Amino acid sequence: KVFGRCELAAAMKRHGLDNYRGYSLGNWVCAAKFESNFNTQATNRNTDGSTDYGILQINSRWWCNDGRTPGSRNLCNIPCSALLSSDITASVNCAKKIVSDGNGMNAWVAWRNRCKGTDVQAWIRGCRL
Repeated sequence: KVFGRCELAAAMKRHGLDNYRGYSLGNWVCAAKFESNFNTQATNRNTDGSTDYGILQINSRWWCNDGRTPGSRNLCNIPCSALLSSDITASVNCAKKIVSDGNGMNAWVAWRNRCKGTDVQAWIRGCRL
């Protein structure tokens, strides 16, 4: 599913990400913009052979099982395919686990490099939340 910016903001809020671990909703929407272009079905292979899945490009190296990432974990206890659903529950719940792991949203390099320290509230500008 390709979410609209404001639609995704509202869903994310409904799923309790606004200000989760201190990160306002714009941070989350910004991250999703640059990780996946708001597409739930986005996937990307990394150089180590792990794969990133879904609107926040969560990696099979630590967080989900895809059966083809040797020596990986599955900390959100989910199949990676669950991160591709039009329903963002698995992605949100797994992201809450990631962002709570110690390094906050710096876990997402696209967030660090393109959202961190910017005016992220622009990403929710105009939205009925």
